[PDB]
Amino acid sequence: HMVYKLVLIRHGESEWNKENKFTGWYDCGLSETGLKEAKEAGEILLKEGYEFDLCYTSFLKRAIKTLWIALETMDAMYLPVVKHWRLNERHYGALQGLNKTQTAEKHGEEQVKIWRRSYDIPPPALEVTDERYPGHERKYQGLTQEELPKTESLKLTVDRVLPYWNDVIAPSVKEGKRVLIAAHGNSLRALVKYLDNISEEEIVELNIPTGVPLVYELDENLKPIKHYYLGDQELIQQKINSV
Amino acid sequence: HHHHMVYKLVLIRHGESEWNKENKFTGWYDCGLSETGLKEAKEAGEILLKEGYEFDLCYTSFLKRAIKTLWIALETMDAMYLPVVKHWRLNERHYGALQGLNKTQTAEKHGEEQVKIWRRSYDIPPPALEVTDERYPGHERKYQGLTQEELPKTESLKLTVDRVLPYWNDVIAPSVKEGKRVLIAAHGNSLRALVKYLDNISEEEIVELNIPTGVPLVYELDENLKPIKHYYLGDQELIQQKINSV
Ligand SMILES: [Cl-]
Repeated sequence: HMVYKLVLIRHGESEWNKENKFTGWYDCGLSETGLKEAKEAGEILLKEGYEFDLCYTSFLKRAIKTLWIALETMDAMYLPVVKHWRLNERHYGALQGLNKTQTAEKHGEEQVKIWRRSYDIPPPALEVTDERYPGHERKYQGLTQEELPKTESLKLTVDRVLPYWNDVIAPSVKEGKRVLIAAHGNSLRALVKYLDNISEEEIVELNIPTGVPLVYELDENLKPIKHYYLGDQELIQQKINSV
Repeated sequence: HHHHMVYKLVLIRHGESEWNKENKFTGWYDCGLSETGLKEAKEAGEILLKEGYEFDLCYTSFLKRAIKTLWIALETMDAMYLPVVKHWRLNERHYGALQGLNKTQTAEKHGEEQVKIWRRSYDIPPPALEVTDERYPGHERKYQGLTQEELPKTESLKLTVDRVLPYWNDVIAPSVKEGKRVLIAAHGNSLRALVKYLDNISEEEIVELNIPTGVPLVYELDENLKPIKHYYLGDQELIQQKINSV
């Protein structure tokens, strides 16, 4: 029986996180803390003997830079990297760019909480003529109108991520390539919801810590055997339990 | 008669490396960029933005001084999402048993004249590594896909050309002909090999060609990938200053 190891990294604090703005597909960079966390994740992987053959990341520079920093730290900069929009963060619709506190003062704390934490209720949608509509970005020129999001719930993020796992990433894993994925909270949640068959009720409660390698050991059918976080388990638990 | 095409290919030689600063032969030794090399990569990105260049596909080597140059350029250009292909056939010329040795030390070991022959010849390679030497690339995980014939113990410019051009013909040239706007971030001798082929440059001429670091080099290629013209981007007087003082 085969065992494959898959490693996931959620990027750390972004510039817009620090500024208390909804981000979604807005393409902001990492903050100094996010940059520090990317290097920390690389150092942990190097200390623990992790070696990779192939890396995946999103089209968003906060995840791409996380991967590049990790690879530089691991002296693995020559490795093949595949970037794809299907690993993007959940799209935040017409909330993108807005201050979270002002948005809650305007529309109500509970309504914003629903937009943030519901499985299936999306934030308000963009119109295609909005400056923020992804169809205006050259990076999304290849997307059909059905693929370009105006807003996403976690449910819709799952529907977008899982085809990429099934058609592209999983075959690479089955080939024996040791894969590292650097991506985002909701797209990594989508992946682990599929792998561990997590209920809608449980997945909305799952908080993947930032800057912490998450390792899945998968059997010959890519069914999980076990998973674990790398690092100081006391510090990891604190990262998990903070919101 | 046939339909005219104009393809644009952009080449960037990486800037100063840490071992450049230390006056060491580098070759396939995988050293990083110096602070000046880091700055040059940003400057190249800025000029490409200023001059209106956008890209669809990037190639670089397995050596981090070139990869880092590409990554800095892409960050500067807000093009970090673009597909990147890295391949050892774009590596710098291998300098054999001189790698890591200081240039002044090497003049001691071998004499000024023999060193200049190895530096400036077309097909006289420097002393070769033994496979038991820690510097032999077979020891590196990154090269485990190479055959024994592919692992270099030393290279002349000729052997570098022999290694680069199959990659151009088999991989990069088809991408260019598909219409993908290609950016190549690489090294002095691997970019010499490409331009030797594109412009049909003699051995005598190609050894005198000094591509300036951090300066985008644009080739306009027609529908058959024959060059129409080429030019550097930036302040031409400053570029000539850099070329002249080298
Ligand atoms: Cl890359």
